[PDB]
Order: sequence, then structure tokens, then C-alpha cells
Amino acid sequence: MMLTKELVKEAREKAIRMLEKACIAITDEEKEKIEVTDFGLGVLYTFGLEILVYVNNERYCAKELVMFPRQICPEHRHPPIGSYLGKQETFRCRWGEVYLYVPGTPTPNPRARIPEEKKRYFTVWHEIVLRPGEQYTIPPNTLHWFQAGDEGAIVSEFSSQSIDEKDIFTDPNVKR
Amino acid sequence: MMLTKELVKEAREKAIRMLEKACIAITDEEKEKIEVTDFGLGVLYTFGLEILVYVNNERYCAKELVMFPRQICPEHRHPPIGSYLGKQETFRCRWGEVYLYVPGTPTPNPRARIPEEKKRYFTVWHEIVLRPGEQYTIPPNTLHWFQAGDEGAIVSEFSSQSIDEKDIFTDPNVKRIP
Ligand SMILES: [Mn+2]
Ligand SMILES: [Mn+2]
Repeated sequence: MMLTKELVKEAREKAIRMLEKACIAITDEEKEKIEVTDFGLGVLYTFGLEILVYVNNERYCAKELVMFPRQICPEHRHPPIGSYLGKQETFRCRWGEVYLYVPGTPTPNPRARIPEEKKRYFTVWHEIVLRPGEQYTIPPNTLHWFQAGDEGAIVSEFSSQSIDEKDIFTDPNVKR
Repeated sequence: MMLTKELVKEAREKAIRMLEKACIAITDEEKEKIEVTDFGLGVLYTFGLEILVYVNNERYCAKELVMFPRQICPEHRHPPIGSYLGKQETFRCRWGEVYLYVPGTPTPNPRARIPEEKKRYFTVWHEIVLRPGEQYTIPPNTLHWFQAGDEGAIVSEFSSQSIDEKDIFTDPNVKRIP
């Protein structure tokens, strides 16, 4: 299965509707530029993310992450690059709910549900549940992953410079 | 007149309602912590701002600025501090509309309406109108001010580290720290 132009358009339209439902104004030019990634894994609705970048420069970045129901962001970390410390980010759930996993003691009875054969590539299990208004901050170079709840989620990212191409994923099949 | 605890509570409640109308979730703990400033000028509803800080650290900052109808943020700039370049910020109008003024050729027929006797302390007049979804970025140490439209405005800030206490205002009557 492959990320086609038709799948991308469908995903953009779904994400645009979710943003509208959450009352988040988006320009026509931004609507066209929403990034759709299946992380190269060919199952967008299982592993994938729809991203609106508000601003990204050498000094700060802000994005809106849209997630369809139970969409999963595969495990990654944002490493130092040259003398750049690496991206630190704060997430704020805006709508729906998200299950975020970071290093720490495994939480019993985690909310996330991962395909059995992909569990090997999820290694952190300390759970943070974020509902609308709630936040959490990930230091640079820290492993993390997240899955939206059964209605999906919109999660804001506020961070230092983003360099998506340099992110390191646990799953060696991922191409960002 | 001075900013009392009752005036602060009233302003917080109004700003909370405006956030709810814009569907922006805020926690009970954030409701108590919204900053209300009249910039020390004693006319909150003319000059003033209601601020929710989402995050502010050495590496980045994000805030929600709530503005009542025609509330004005007095002219200031975010200067370098030591070796810190100074705050760069991007504004994004979320709701309502805002009239932002930056250095440049004065725009004829500006939308803003400033009290006659305070005009002397507004020195930049190049107009940027932001409606919901629209953004503008102010480089560090750049003079700027803004006024909300007749329905008010909610404006997001995304920026490098914020150090409000170091901001320099054109109006010498302003005290940022209440
Ligand atoms: Mn991340
Ligand atoms: Mn400013």
C-alpha cells in the first residue's frame, strides 16, 4: 500500500474538517500545505500524522498536529544536530485526546493499542494522557510516541527549531 | 483608576468567556492565572491585555493574547538583553481582528483609533491588519503596537524566550509589572 495523491487529498480534507470542528481558522494557502505522512509504512490510518506548520525558523516553531482516530506517531526522538541541542517541544492537546508515551516506569493498563507485530518498535511505556488544555514537555533527544483516542485528537506543538529530516525512529522501516 | 482584585477578576472572567467562544480549552488552574495588565495607565478597557502563557522557557514561548473590543497594547519593543538577541515573535490572529503597527511608511486612513492625547506615544504607523488565520513576524528590538477591532481579538504569540520585564515602552507612564 502506498501514499497516493488521492489518499493525501482525502487525508487533508479530513484534517481540515477536524480543524474546522475545533474552530481553528486556517487559510486557503495553509489548507493546501497540510503535510500528510504515513512515515513510509503504507498504513496511513494506523501509522500517520497530518501537520499544519504555523511557523518554523532557527529560533522557534509552532505546529498543529491532527490525528485521526487511533492514528499512531511511531517512536522517535529529536537529536542534537551539529551544535544545535536538538528540538525540545511542548504539546498541548486542543481537541479529543492523545496517549503520549515517554521514558519511565511502564504504566499498567496503557490506553494505546499497537499492532502486535509492531510492538517491538515501541520501547517507552510511561503514559501521559492529554485531554483538551493539558500539556507535557519532552526534552531534546528523548524517545516518545503517541496515539490518538477513538475520536482522534488535535495537539499543538510549541518548540525550538524543527528539523524533521533528522529525527531518529526506532522502527527501521520508517522513512519520515 | 488603579487595578483592583475585583477589576482583575472581572477582566479574567470576560477573557475566559472570549476563549470559550473561540472554542479554546483552558484548564481551571490556567483560568486563575490569566494575566490582566492595564500597563499602569489606569484605563484597562482602553490600554490593556489579558494573557494566557502556554509555555515560556530559554528556548521558546507561546501565549494567547485576549483583547477586549478596541483594547490597545501600547508601543514597545523587545530588546537584546546581554548576549540574548531579544525576543522575535510571530502573531497569528485566531478570532476577531487586530490592527498591528510596525516601522515603515505610515499607512493612510489607519483602522486604529487612539486617544488624542496619547498619540504622541505611538510612533510607528505602518499598518498590518490580521484577520483569523493570518500571521505576521516582528524581528527583535522592533517598535510595535496593536489594537483589537470592534469585536475584540484573540491573537496567538509564538516566539523565542519572553522577558516581559525588559520590554521598553515609548510611553514613559507605562509600568508593565503591576
Ligand atoms: Mn516529537
Ligand atoms: Mn511584542
